[PDB]
Amino acid sequence: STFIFPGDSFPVDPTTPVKLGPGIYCDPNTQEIRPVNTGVLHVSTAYIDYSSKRYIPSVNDFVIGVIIGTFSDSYKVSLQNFSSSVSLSYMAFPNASKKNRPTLQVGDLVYARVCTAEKELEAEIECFDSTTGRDAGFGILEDGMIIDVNLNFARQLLFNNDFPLLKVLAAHTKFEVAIGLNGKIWVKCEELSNTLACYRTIMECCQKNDTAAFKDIAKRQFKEIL
Amino acid sequence: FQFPEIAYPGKLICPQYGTENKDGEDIIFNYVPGPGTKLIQYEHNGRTLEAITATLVGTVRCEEEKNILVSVLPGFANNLPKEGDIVLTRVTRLSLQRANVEILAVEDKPATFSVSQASSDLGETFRGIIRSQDVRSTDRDRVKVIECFKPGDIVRAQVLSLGDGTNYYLTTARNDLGVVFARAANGAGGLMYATDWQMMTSPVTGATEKRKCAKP
Amino acid sequence: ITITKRNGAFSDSQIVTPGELVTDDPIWMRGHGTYFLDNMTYSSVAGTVSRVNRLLSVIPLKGRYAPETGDHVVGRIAEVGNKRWKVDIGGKQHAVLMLGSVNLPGQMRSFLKEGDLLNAEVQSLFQDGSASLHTRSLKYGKLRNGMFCQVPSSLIVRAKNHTHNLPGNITVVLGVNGYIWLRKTSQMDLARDTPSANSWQIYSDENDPSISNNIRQAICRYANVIKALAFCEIGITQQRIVSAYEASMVYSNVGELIEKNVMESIGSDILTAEKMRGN
Amino acid sequence: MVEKPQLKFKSPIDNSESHPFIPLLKEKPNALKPLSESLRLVDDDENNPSHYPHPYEYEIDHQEYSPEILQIREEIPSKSWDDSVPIWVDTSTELESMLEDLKNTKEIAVNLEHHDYRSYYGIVCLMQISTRERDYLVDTLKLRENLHILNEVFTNPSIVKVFHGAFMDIIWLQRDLGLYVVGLFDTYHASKAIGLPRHSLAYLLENFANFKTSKKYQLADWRIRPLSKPMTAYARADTHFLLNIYDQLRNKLIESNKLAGVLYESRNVAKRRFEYSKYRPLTPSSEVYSPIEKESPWKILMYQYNIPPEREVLVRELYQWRDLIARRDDESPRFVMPNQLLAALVAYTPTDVIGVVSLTNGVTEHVRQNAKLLANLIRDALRNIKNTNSETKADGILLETISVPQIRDVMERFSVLCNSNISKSRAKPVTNSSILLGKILPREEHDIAYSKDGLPNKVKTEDIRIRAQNFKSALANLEDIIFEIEKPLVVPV
RNA sequence: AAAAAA
Ligand SMILES: [Mg+2]
Repeated sequence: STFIFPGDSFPVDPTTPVKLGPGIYCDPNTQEIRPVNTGVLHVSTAYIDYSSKRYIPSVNDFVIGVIIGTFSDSYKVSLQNFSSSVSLSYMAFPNASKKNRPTLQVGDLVYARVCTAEKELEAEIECFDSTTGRDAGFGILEDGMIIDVNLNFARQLLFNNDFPLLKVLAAHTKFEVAIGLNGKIWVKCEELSNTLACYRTIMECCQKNDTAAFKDIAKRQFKEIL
Repeated sequence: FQFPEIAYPGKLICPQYGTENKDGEDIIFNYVPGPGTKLIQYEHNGRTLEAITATLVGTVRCEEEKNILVSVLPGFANNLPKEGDIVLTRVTRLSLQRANVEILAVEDKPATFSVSQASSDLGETFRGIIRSQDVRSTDRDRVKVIECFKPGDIVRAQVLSLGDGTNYYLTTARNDLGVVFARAANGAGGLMYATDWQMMTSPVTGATEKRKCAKP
Repeated sequence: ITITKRNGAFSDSQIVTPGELVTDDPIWMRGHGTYFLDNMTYSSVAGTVSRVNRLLSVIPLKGRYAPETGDHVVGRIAEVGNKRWKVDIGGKQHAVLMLGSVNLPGQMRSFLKEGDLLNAEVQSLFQDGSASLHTRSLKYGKLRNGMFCQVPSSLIVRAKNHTHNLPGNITVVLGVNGYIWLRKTSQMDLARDTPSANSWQIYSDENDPSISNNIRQAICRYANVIKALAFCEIGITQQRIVSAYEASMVYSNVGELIEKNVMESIGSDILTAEKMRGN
Repeated sequence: MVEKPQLKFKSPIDNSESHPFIPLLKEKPNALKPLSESLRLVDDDENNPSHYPHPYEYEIDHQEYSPEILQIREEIPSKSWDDSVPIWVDTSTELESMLEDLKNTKEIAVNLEHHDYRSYYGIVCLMQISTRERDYLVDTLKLRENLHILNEVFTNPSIVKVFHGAFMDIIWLQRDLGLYVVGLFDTYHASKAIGLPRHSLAYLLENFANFKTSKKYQLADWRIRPLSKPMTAYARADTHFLLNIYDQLRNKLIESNKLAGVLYESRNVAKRRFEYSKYRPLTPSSEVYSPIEKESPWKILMYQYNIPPEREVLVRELYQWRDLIARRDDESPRFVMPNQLLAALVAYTPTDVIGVVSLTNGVTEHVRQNAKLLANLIRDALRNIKNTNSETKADGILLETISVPQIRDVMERFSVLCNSNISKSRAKPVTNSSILLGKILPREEHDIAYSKDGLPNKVKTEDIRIRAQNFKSALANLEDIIFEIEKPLVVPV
């Protein structure tokens, strides 16, 4: 693998046009491209994969947020603790209305995507994609349980279909699941013992971080509750 | 003027009312207090008396407008943002429906300016808010605030209404108002200059950012 | 100067206390001072048991003013923000006064500001118990031309009219909240209830330019007797005031009414008079 | 099109407002106070003029609720939505059957439907009443003057009436149908007491019922007969599950001791009295409803569209005429003329019949025929505004009030004041020589420049002066930065 | 310191 360090020279020649991305920084004065994080450089597209527990607002990202406040203009939703609030408009719901407002209390789990996210402006999310049949699991998440994981474990789970988690958990139990890019995973089952079994697995899988240890953990966790 | 030219705080200048004889008719001079003066009450011969008394050390000026105005000019405080004045401000934060700033200097009248000295790391500096509808006369309804102003950019505006005792309400609707001084990437890059009214370019790194520019 | 030196020391009405079971009948409708727990009704405060129709409740021995719709109250502006005014009526919360609930003639601080007293009516009530004030009337507005005095809120009962005219050319404004305002009788005060059977100066801060001493000492004496009736815990009515004002005329100087033995004298005089001619 | 039921009514509409609102109540069942005693008129106060009071005002307050509303009973599940069918009542023969059917019930859920576009006061269209095991849909068009017999059930304190937002329902009941409600329980006010996030009906059918609905047919015309499938679906859905929510909310209130408050606010809703705009109280209240609660309703119209206080006489006549025609042909003021089109008449002011017809998007039917008259009202208003078309003055009368020789007196008393005050001052001259810190503290700023030898050299005070003169001169006039950009797309002449 | 019916 090719490991990258901040401040190091950029291997990619400046001759051929290359689109930017997360992980690299374009100097507003010297106009030189330099890495600002530590990880593996992926060139297809140029970006850097680095370990981070803190999520930042970005366009077209699926996130699971919690309503921390209800205003007259929009909703105040926290995608993560201590981070700045996000603006969820009333018109950001399917079958929107003028006078009539969507029913959401403080503490309700919402599965939405980030539409407009500026660095110097308050981010905004919408409870309907733009668009994928208006139903990618978007909306209020009733009951269930959520778990905090690092951003590395969250993105690989949602995007990569070769990740042996949804594959190994589907065999142990039948359930619906929603994964956000802010390190939040929402899983709901029928019986509470199944949800608890799923929580303990992801908690241990994220800690150990091993692709081939998924089946081993899931086997001993589901047999522990019985 | 038959009245003392130099006046220290507490020095008597002129009584309440005055009159003179000219052209076979009595002309009534009405003395009114002004900046640096204060109408107070004195006692003498067992009888009350009201007279204009200077409260600031400086020279006395008697002027008339289309009545005699008595004011004392020192050798800032008097200058305060009022409806119609032009004010140089700096962007403190950006929201979606508006843009709040802080007042630095105020344009005088016939350029010269009056710099308001205050601590910017406390919040004692006067704060002002520019509404999204007050950005430009062109398309007042839909205006993208991100493509107009920027944190740190200097904006020349004109105050409409003072509102409450917290924030001032400015506007950049006209041509001579808008972002004056700004740099690339929120101040990280080089200096940028105003070319088009809705476009600001930088003749150094070749960077171009969308702002609300004024007329040179 | 008066001193008191003491050494060595520092169809019946049921009295209930917090925690006591008032009744074992779940039929009654739960009111104030009572909480529901397993078909049993327990008292949350200490006072008398009030059984009226289906509604069961407990009346506290002492409590702040409870705002009701239609109450004529006197309040002071506590703060001003946005498009509302928050007035202190001496309740649990600050009453609110909307911009549409006042009279605009042809910068809210130019009308009403912090410190200003006014009389108003409780237009409606919020869910938290807060009151919505309403000043749109010829009988309501900003207060002036007199002096303010405060009595316990439980000493002024509701009435059809709380603005009474009294001998001495002065006018009392008995608020249900206990806040009372005495003032010089104006043109509106003289003929108010009578013509019914027959505007930039309303927010002015300046009093009447000519206040005679005959009215000032009247305002003064009327204040001393009201706080005297309040000292004896006597319910203040328009009749109790007039009687006290006349009963206090046996004292030449007005300042003699500030004494404890004098206040209880005027108070006991009305109690015995209304008892004698009442039976 | 659709024929208005006003012509099909047994009695013609009266938009005269020449007399105070007289209730259409004929029989007064379940009343301990005689009708003749409540048919009188209240004495006129300052704000309240002469008007007929609420008939059941004495019945609503004094009467007691059924002791079974004060106990916590288990919820009663609503009948199956797909299995149960709504019963339509369009004849008096099946109205009597429903009347005796409601008398054997403990509580009923009622909600109304209204249309205010083809009528001035508006007209009650559909009334949906639902019991525990069945639902009803009562037509208030054909059956209108005969619905007064429902007062036996509606004014009975034994039977609990379950409404939602009855603040407008009580008005519509007593106005058109002459119905009154004694023993009301408004679920809306109940939702407020609990602290529910939304006090709407769609939320109660969601959280406490799990029946997803939506606002589709509300402003829609309900006068159309018969009723379609999605309309009758929304019609019955209002009161169907409403009895289920009634129990659930009632249980919430008892355990939280908030039941006394809800029934209190409910009675105040039921005692709401309707009255015309003319004979309305001068003091605005929530106990009396009227179409216009402001003495000058044209005031708020101007401030909304930023109309200056000059064309007020124009917008007044345009408003009064719009109200005159609306009360003539029995139509809504917006149907005669919308506010947006009226604004075009105030802003543009067409002096001819050509400018009146063609404005904005479209023009309605009422102002099209009277467009010639509208051209005259504008010419009359412009004639009126042109018909109507103290600083030193107030001071001058005050200067002649004060004595003129007194000015010479107060000046002489001013001259003798200064000469006897500031003119006398004698003290031995004392040097301002420094005692301690007076030598070093106010020290003038000096600068030094070390040379190659390392010897300190005092910078002249004139040196820094020409430095400022050089800077202020160079900064005042900046050299214009000129930069050229290639433009291969431009061509010469 | 928005809210409910139609
Ligand atoms: Mg309804």
